[PDB]
Amino acid sequence: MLKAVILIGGPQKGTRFRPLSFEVPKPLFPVAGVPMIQHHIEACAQVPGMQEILLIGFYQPDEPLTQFLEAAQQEFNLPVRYLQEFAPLGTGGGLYHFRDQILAGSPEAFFVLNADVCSDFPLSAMLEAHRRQRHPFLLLGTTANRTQSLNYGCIVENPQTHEVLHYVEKPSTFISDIINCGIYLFSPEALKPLRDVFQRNQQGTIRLEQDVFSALAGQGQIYVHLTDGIWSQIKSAGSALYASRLYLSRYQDTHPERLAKHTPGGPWIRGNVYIHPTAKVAPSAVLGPNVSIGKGVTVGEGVRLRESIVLHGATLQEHTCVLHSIVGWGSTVGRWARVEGTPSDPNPNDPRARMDSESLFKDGKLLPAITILGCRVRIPAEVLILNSIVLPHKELSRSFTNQIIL
Amino acid sequence: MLKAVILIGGPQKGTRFRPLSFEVPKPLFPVAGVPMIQHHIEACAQVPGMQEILLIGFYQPDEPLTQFLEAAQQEFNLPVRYLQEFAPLGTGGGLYHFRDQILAGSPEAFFVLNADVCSDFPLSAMLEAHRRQRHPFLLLGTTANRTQSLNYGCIVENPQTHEVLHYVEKPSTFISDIINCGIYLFSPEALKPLRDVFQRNQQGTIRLEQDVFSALAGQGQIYVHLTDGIWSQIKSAGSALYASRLYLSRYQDTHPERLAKHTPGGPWIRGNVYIHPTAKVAPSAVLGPNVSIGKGVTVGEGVRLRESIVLHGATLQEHTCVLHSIVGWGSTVGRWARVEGTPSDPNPNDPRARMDSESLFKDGKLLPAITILGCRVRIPAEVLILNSIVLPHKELSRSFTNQIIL
Amino acid sequence: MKALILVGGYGTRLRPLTLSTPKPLVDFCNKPILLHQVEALAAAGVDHVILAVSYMSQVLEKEMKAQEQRLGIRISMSHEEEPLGTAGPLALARDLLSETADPFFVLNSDVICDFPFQAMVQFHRHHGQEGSILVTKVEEPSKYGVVVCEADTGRIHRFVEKPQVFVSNKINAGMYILSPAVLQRIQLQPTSIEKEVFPIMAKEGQLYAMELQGFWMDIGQPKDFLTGMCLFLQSLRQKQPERLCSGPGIVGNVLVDPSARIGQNCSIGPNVSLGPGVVVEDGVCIRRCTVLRDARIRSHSWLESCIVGWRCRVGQWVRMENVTVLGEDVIVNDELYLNGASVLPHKSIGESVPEPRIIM
Ligand SMILES: Nc1nc2c(ncn2[C@@H]2O[C@H](COP(=O)(O)OP(=O)(O)O[C@H]3O[C@H](CO)[C@@H](O)[C@H](O)[C@@H]3O)[C@@H](O)[C@H]2O)c(=O)[nH]1
Ligand SMILES: Nc1nc2c(ncn2[C@@H]2O[C@H](COP(=O)(O)OP(=O)(O)O[C@H]3O[C@H](CO)[C@@H](O)[C@H](O)[C@@H]3O)[C@@H](O)[C@H]2O)c(=O)[nH]1
Ligand SMILES: Nc1nc2c(ncn2[C@@H]2O[C@H](COP(=O)(O)OP(=O)(O)O[C@H]3O[C@H](CO)[C@@H](O)[C@H](O)[C@@H]3O)[C@@H](O)[C@H]2O)c(=O)[nH]1
Repeated sequence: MLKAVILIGGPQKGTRFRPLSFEVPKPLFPVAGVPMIQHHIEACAQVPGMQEILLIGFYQPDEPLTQFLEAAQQEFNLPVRYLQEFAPLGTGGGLYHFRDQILAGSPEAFFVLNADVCSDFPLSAMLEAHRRQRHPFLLLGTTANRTQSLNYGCIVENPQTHEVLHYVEKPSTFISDIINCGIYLFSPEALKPLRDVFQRNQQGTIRLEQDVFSALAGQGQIYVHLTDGIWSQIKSAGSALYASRLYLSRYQDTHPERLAKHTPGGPWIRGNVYIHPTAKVAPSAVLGPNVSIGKGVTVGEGVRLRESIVLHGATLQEHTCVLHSIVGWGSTVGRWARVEGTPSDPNPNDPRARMDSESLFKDGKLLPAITILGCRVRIPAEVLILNSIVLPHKELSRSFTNQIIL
Repeated sequence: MLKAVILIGGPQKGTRFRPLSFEVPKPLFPVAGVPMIQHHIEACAQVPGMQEILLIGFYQPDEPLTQFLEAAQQEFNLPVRYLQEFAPLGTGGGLYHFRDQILAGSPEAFFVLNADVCSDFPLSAMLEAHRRQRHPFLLLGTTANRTQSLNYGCIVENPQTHEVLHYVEKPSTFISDIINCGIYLFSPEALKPLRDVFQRNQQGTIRLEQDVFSALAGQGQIYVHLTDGIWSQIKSAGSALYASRLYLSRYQDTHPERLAKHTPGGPWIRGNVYIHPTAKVAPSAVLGPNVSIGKGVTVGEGVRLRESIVLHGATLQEHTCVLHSIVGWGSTVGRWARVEGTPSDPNPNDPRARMDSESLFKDGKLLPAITILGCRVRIPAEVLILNSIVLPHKELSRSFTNQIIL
Repeated sequence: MKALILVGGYGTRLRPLTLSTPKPLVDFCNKPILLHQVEALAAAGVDHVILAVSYMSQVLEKEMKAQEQRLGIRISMSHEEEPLGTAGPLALARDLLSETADPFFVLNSDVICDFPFQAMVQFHRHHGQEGSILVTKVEEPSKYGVVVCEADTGRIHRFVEKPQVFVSNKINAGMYILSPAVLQRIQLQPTSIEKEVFPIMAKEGQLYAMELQGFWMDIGQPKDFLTGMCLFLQSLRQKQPERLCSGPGIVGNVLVDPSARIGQNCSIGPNVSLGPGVVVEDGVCIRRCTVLRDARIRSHSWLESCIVGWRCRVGQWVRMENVTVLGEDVIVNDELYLNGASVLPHKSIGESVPEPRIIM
């Protein structure tokens, strides 16, 4: 028997590099059509013997989150619960504080998943290696660039026995190329070392990477399982769009009924495009690669959508072009209006480039990135929005370029 | 018998003034200690024979608005009523739509005041000219600089007959040196042109400046009246500081008890400084010119404040320097923390001043303006916030320069 | 044995030079860019070369016939009346190449490298399959088309015309040998051969790859002109060191035409090629610049990494840097500093430009 613990964040800890959504929680942000933690929940429900799924995080229980829990529980036939910390206790502090709720039932092992990662989730492969060796900590690891590795947590391992010999967390200097991917497997013995860390804090909040992993590294307690598949972190808006592209390319192997087919009678589709069933798209519209449409969206006659994400209830009128942009829910784009952004992306010459995320200001200059439209933003007719972040409930009247519109 | 109609905007007109405005409507923002429309209400109540004051807007009624109405009724011994439009009807559609509520009691003339203007309000002198002429439209106007006049409505007048020869609204090129102040005086016959515009729109929104004032000009309907007193418009968050400076310099002739005396036992005070009676100020602090302190504000021991508005409930710890900034409701400033901004005001007469733009960014970099701190912002100790805008309920950890913290 | 040379496009290339003379005719180390390729084709031994040109020119036909009996090999050209892409030249010249069954070279107009053609034709005969492609390892492969290959046989497992994901390091060098069976694959309607037929041929496996040895460079960019000339000067110094002049006042790899006359105590830096008929005065320092024919530079001037057009007069005490291209008949005034200025032809300049911009 296994359960799985998903570490959804809190509202302050998100501190978005570009705010993908001002009004909905980050873990409920729809990446490639479904919410961000629904990918974790589905990949955990595929694993045999999964009894329960817990979400630990200090969001207050607004009705969107509880409504998502209502939907997911009856969708996957698993009990999905939300355990709220009383205060921000850090990455591993919330695991130790709720040890009675996780340990109840005596699971054989339990997964810990970061909410913000977008990955393959090879949980069965990690489970086979864990059933082979039964070691307390198992870490997913990926290969990264020498420059990009300073943003993640670097792992130096023994290559033969696959055991961590050294761990360091966002180092100033280059240490190793393998990076922690935020997916772990915890044996029930592994809540015993966490407790030890708690006593040293009395002489509350336990950071799992800095206090547990970076201290016990090399002592035979932490083992890394290397992996191959797709991995990205959903930190910013551009990385959310790139993660949505990764999931839409992954959908061909698992859910071919999710991607829109070519459909010569209906709207044109090139590349991988998710369209919701409730959304009504006009047949003259053509939707370019890596485009997600939400529920209740009325994409008009002649719209071009490329590399975008349209949240639920947005309406785009005739002849509009939307490139590299996140359209908030309920937002209206007038006719002949163009919403454009700049795809920072990842380097095409680098062998293992991991698409870094930057927090809105390079060196005191606003940098071009994905255009964000807030909820219920009315873009008027025949107007251009370029590289902009528009706050919610705002109706524009003129064209804006490289600006945060308050 | 006269009444006054104060056109307050709705929630969409306050989005330009959005960072400060989340807590309270833009007309209820405390400029020089009292709410923004309270200056208009007080200058109308100082006029003899004012029967009633009506506020026309499309704000929904909440506790700030109706609490303000219940306070102002008993303060000025006058009925202050709030009429709510069903939709945004423009500047003149709200005046025409409530014509029975306005003409109730058959007043001889009624004033019409924009809510965003900070002015002298010489309503008595306009009344003495109006009793001489008894004409349908009287417009307060003022001279402005030649480059600043293009953003306001320009009035070309004949100097001998005091009549609007021509009216152009926000022109591309130079038309006239006099600008529209946004304070008008309406005869009861002045609702006869508006009605005609309504009929023309059917064969229900009427903009007063672009439809009535432009077509009616030059035909004997509209007359000008020029003031030389202080005038500014509060369209953005950093313009409230300049309007508060204008009101604090106006306060000597009207309310000498509102400005704080030097008080050599108490805190050193230079320039014009408003301090609320509930506010606790340490005697070691010095307050520079043009500074307003709200109710329940604790100012620490050694604090410098110059050209800054400290809203009510805010807390400044000791040894801090606050220049050119607006400290929101309940915001906390840690010790030795400097919060600085650069002076920028509409200043229509002046040529150096940057004129109105919704943009806020010139080429990917924030323009130097007034630092805004939203509601409940916790600034830590020994940290610099320079030229920066902080969104509400955001705690900062390090020093931010020239950024918008989302 | 036949050979095709792929010319056309009319733009996006070295534009201030291309406005007065076509792209294959502009000089590159005292020789036109097409003339290098057809001289290498003469070294390969092909009897007949056809070139597809997208717009007919008087001086190009002039030059190619007057060269064409000096070469002693007839070279014909085919005019397309719409730009039918890069594939359309194959289908339009189909029967002219298809009356006999012998594999033919297809060469891009802008590629300049060591020409391996005699070894490559024996590679093509040995591997025996349909299409052979030269490939080269480059550092920035996003701009060019990228192939993956095999270990020993050299079969191309996959060809992508624009990578954007780093599927490989090696790129299309741009030198094709095509069998007659590939001619019937492509239709007369406008297609792109680098994008369309090489991808289906890759999953068939008829495509094969061969590694180029040295110093390949594309000369389409006006910036890449200078570093391609710089690389070619070093490679020619390794092959024929006598041809480069050696003098007391010139340093580095300098290639001077016999008709060029140079003054004294002027310091010509490395990787400088002077055209025929140029006149340099005393005290001009020139580093990494090419100077085309008939152009006179006045005294006491500094020039780094510049392209001087034909019959171009440059004033005294003039500083030019950052890939500034001068065109047909430009008269720069004295004591002017040009940083990054590409100049439209038949225009004289009176204002020194601080920032790089196109001067019309
Ligand atoms: N319950 C709780 N959860 C939290 C808290 N803080 C963060 N989380 C969640 O824990 C996950 C990671 O938190 P971070 O501290 O922001 O880590 P990171 O900078 O994003 O980097 C981590 O993940 C990378 C891959 O995403 C790893 O490469 C890296 O090593 C590190 O573990 C996120 O989903 C975040 O929402 C908290 O205080 N309480
Ligand atoms: N009832 C109602 N009131 C409104 C509406 N829209 C605006 N108001 C109020 O009408 C006044 C001005 O409206 P604006 O449309 O924002 O005009 P402006 O850009 O501020 O310029 C006007 O005022 C300037 C001086 O302040 C003038 O110089 C200019 O010519 C013009 O009259 C403000 O009090 C605004 O809150 C509306 O739809 N309905
Ligand atoms: N007649 C004709 N010729 C054309 C046309 N378009 C291009 N050509 C010729 O075809 C060649 C390729 O055109 P480019 O547009 O410059 O291609 P590229 O971006 O440089 O990339 C190509 O060359 C690279 C090597 O230099 C290759 O690596 C890459 O795969 C691709 O083949 C050039 O010599 C050009 O003269 C056309 O429409 N009509």
